Amino acid sequence: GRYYRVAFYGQGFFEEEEGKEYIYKEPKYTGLSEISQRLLKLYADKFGADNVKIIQDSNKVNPKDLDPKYAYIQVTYVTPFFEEKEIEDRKTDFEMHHNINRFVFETPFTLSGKKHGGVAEQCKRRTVLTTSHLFPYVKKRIQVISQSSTELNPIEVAIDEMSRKVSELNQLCTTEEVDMIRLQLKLQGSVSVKVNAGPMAYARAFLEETNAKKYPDNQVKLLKEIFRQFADACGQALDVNERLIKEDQLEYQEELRSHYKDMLSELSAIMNEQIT
Amino acid sequence: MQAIKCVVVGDGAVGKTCLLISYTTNAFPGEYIPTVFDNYSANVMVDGKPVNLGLWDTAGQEDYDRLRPLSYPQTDVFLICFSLVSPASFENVRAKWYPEVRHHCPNTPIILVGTKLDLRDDKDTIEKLKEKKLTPITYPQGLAMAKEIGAVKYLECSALTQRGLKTVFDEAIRAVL
Repeated sequence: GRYYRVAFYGQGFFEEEEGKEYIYKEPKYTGLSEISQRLLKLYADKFGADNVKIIQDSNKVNPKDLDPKYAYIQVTYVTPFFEEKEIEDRKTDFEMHHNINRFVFETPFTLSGKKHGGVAEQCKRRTVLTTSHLFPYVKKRIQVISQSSTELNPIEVAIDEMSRKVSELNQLCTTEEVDMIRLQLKLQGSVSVKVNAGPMAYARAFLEETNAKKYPDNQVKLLKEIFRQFADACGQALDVNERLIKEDQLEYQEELRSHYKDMLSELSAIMNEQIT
Repeated sequence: MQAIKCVVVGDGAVGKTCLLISYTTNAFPGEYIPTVFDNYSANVMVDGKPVNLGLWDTAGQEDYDRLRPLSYPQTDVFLICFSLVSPASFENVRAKWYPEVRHHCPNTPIILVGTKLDLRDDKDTIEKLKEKKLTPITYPQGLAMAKEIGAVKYLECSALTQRGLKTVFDEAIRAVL
């Protein structure tokens, strides 16, 4: 199923549910608008439609921010959380869908107080919620009874996002029957970024020697090694795409290669190494 | 699982990336986790069929006009987006985006998407448009444009309220399936 955190705040409105937080288990493929609208209509029928509001902020609510004229419902998508010790003991998919009581979501923040920033400022919080009972369960929701959180600073965000991209690209290249459209989406989204900042934004912010030093040497060294792996993964993905394409995508492929070569040229200049 | 390529075009600053991130991460737009990478994907269930929807996020500005059509081969469906509170982006549906898509892809279904639905009634937004003697795009006007360009659907959505968001991508898939 699809799991959501739902938390109720409404001193003049809620009774048993006041100040409580639950994980709701929804049918597979349930989207955020579907559960949010159902919850909104359900409690609007109890309290009045002008009197119920959704809290979209995923940070822990401070009730001092809330207007006592309204009942509030905080809704946030979560996914089942497993530590690396759990992810190995659980062979089948029936085992990562069975006996689960921990759920994770991520919140963006920066240390200035702004919620978002560029790659040198953007931090991320990972919050794990633990329910009082295990799913699967007789009820559709289970109360959250504890939370834990960790936070990633900007270079840790870069290390996390770049490491995950390397694994994702390598996975696509080793799949027995590569889905060309899925490969191209991720490949083009790595070597030919035009809308978002591009992976070289991390290299400029954290690896360039003309920036003032800010992070431990060992973390800079780790990010450098991940970028070496990213360069390699992009090249391998480009070679797989070369075999898959038909004539209609020759010009597209050659443009991806040109962008890839330009990216390696810039990375080489930043790292003072001849990269591929 | 059937893989579907959907290419999203339209002027910059109509909210395209925000919508794509919000839909594919199942999160409200204010809570998005910035990514440095482009394009998005989702596993979707439409009329009992599971599909992987690949969403190409294209740069709309003129500097990218020359290379943007290289993303069009193998496309199954186009979303042409404009902001309901940007008359300029609406006019470019007719002056730029519809002609560009059809020059390259004569037979691919087009869905016309009006974004920022929540701002059409926003008092603040309404007043600032009045400063330049402008007014939001109404639903009849959007529908009239969809008729003009031969779009198979006309849909309005809001990333902020999530209204109409699920329907955009369900209908993108139904235009292919």
